[PDB]
Amino acid sequence: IFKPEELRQALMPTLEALYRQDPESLPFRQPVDPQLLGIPDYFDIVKNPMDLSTIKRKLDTGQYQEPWQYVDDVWLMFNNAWLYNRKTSRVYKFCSKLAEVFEQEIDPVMQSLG
Ligand SMILES: CC(=O)N1CCc2c(c(N3CCCc4cc(-c5cnn(C)c5)c(C(F)F)cc43)nn2[C@H]2CCOC2)C1
Repeated sequence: IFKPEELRQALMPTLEALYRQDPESLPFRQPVDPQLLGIPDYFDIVKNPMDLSTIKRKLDTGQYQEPWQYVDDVWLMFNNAWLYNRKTSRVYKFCSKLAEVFEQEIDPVMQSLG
């Protein structure tokens, strides 16, 4: 059993580490808006959207009961971006950098949470 504030204290720094990447977190800060961006095929390809603002809200509102549920949403965000965007694109390469940072930050936190 993990208490909400235990999860918030342990995991929020790992989310802040992603937000600190600039420009690399910029495409991920808010839900993808396909009409605004001019990419109307987005939801044909990405069935379960996820982004940093949604993860932050979930962490602030106790929606994660175990740390793996948070890890899963971060990875869903990355997998969506590697699925949708081309390998040469900014968003894909920025996703790869966020995945590197997240891997580095989450490991000691998972060890601490036991
Ligand atoms: C995560 C995902 O799959 N998305 C889908 C594709 C996408 C996203 C963004 N978004 C989201 C809005 C904020 C944003 C900001 C930047 C940005 C601003 N300043 N800097 C230095 C970078 C970039 C840029 F990296 F492309 C992209 C995006 N655009 N697109 C393409 C549409 C036109 O072009 C690329 C989201």
